[PDB]
Amino acid sequence: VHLTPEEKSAVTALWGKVNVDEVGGEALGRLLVVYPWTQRFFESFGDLSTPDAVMGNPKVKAHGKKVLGAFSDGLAHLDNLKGTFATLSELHCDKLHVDPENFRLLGNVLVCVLAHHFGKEFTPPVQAAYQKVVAGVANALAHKYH
Amino acid sequence: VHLTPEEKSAVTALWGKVNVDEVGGEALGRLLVVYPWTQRFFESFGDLSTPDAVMGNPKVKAHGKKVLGAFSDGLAHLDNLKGTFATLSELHCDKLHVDPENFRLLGNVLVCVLAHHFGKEFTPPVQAAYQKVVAGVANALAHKYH
Amino acid sequence: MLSPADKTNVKAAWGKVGAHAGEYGAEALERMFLSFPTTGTYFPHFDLSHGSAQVKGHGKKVADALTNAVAHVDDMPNALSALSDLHAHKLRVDPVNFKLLSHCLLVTLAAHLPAEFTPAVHASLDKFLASVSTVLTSKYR
Amino acid sequence: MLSPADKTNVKAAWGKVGAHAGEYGAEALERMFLSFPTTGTYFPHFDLSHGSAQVKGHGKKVADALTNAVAHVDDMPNALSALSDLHAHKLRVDPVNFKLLSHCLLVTLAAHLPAEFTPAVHASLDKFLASVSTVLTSKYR
Ligand code: HEM
Ligand code: HEM
Ligand code: HEM
Ligand code: HEM
Repeated sequence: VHLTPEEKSAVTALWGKVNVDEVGGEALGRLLVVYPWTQRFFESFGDLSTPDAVMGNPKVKAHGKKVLGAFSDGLAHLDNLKGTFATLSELHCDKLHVDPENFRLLGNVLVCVLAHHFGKEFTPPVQAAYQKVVAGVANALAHKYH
Repeated sequence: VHLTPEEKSAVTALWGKVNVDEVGGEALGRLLVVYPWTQRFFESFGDLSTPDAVMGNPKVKAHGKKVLGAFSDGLAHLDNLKGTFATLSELHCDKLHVDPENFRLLGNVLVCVLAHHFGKEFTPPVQAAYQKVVAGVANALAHKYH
Repeated sequence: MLSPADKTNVKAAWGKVGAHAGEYGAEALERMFLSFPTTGTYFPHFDLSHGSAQVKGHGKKVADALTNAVAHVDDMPNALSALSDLHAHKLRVDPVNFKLLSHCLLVTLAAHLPAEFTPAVHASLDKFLASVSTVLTSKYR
Repeated sequence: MLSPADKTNVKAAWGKVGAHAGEYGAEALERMFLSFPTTGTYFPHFDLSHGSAQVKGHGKKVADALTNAVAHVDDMPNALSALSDLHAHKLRVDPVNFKLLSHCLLVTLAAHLPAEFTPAVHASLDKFLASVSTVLTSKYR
């Protein structure tokens, strides 16, 4: 976004240690659990009745990996998150009717998952750079809403 | 901001009818009355104990006129708000220490004041243009915070 | 928490709304849709065209509920329970959207009640809409 | 509205915090200042530099109050009356900021209580910080 070369490196390097599969399934599940109302878009996934049921749901897990996938690919276009997520932005609006606020909630969940995972490694300065990215991505995804 | 030409004209037409002196005092007083926490910055202004005390305080009226004065200038450089507001942004941050959320509260209060004043003339679509405008100014004012 | 003052203020301004509540509810929605387009994601099934009967119909519904909370200003949590449940369990509207409708309800009232929309009334009405919003969102989790 | 499970979850988690609460208080602030630099506007009289004794001392104070709130999970309004007063009438921090410190405290606990920071505990703690936030901003107006 408006990341400092130093801030760019810190993001870039932690990411490289991330198992997208696991982090993505966990970000999305935690989202469904912490903010239960987000479940309104995943009725077709099944049983989201309990934390256990959400975290276990493979439909959830698999959706999580698809989402972090796309996110992951976006860290390669940190200078044009907007053009990178334009079609994804139109889709979320026009086809999925997803309120951009959800983008913000996930970002925050995403940051709690990274801290959970990297403990020590996820320092205040590294959190600051990720905060800027999650905000940046949310902004980009919301960009084509009308 | 993202103002269509027809949005920029409607902003401009209406603004022509406003008495910045009066609107200024009204918007600032209403802010201190609806969100009393905002009074934290004006303890040297004196008596702000009741609505009448606020609304009629010569210091509040004077300040409001200053603020709206600076805002009217912003309306003539709708193309470069960040540019226009840069020194003010630096001042609110570094000297005054005003949390930027104050700028969004003031914007909302101003929209109510315009609705109050123009009645039916403040159409759904004119408000949509002013909403974009107050958001741009609040953004511009917060741009230099660090 | 609404003070006696607030309650008088609210009953008084709403009193003036009278028979126009419906139209004012409809208008608050339209302003909301034009100014905060993301709110439209909850009404994919609506024609959001100018003077859509759906919006008109929806405006009455909202206005009727607000009139109902004014009538029961001392027992809102109970007078609105049903609606609290609906919003928490079926609609699942994200909380931030409440603040957006509130704001547009304030705009509409301002535009229609110049004489009653005083600083004091403005403050009471804001506190009122915040309380209704808090109630409707109380059962979210 | 904290459920019995929630109160349990919260007491367990905070239970593990133990002698480190002060340090976690300090670390949350540090994370808040770097991530949301606007929050610094309320501390112009502090040295916000890393490991500043002012921040440290303040972290302790925030931690202790959280502790006290866990202890009175059942009577928050009452256990924190003085703090609600202080914030509403003296400090006057804008309410948006409470969500920012809350988030930083989650992040901090996540990073230090890996085994204990389950999805269900995460949900409880969030609700808890929200409740603490509500109580501290209840007398604003
Ligand atoms: C980091 C932010 C996000 C990114 C990058 C993202 C990306 C994606 C991608 C790549 C797809 C694939 C669908 C397709 O191409 O047809 C998708 C679908 C979808 N997303 Fe998003 N998403 C994000 C956040 C969210 C959030 C927060 C929600 C709701 C809580 C959401 C709801 C959905 C839904 C409902 C679908 C459709 C899945 C299906 O067809 O079953 N997304 N998203
Ligand atoms: C449209 C948004 C605003 C604009 C354009 C604006 C503009 C100004 C200007 C031109 C000044 C005088 C600068 C100087 O002293 O050299 C000023 C001062 C000040 N403003 Fe802002 N302002 C805005 C919003 C606010 C808000 C919302 C608050 C607080 C809630 C605020 C707090 C102050 C304070 C405390 C001062 C100094 C007053 C004094 O003691 O002289 N401003 N502002
Ligand atoms: C304090 C403010 C609010 C009040 C008083 C209110 C009241 C109501 C009422 C009375 C209904 C109709 C229920 C029925 O059929 O009996 C309703 C439905 C609905 N509301 Fe809310 N609501 C509020 C806020 C919101 C917000 C902020 C949104 C989203 C931006 C929203 C989205 C909806 C939707 C999507 C429906 C269903 C409409 C339909 O399909 O007919 N509501 N609301
Ligand atoms: C999690 C919610 C919070 C709790 C439990 C909390 C608790 C406290 C406590 C215990 C004190 C010290 C009281 C004393 O000195 O006796 C305090 C003071 C203070 N708090 Fe709050 N606080 C919270 C949120 C916030 C937030 C979000 C801000 C600003 C962003 C803030 C700003 C302040 C300031 C500026 C002081 C005075 C610092 C000084 O001058 O020493 N608080 N708070």
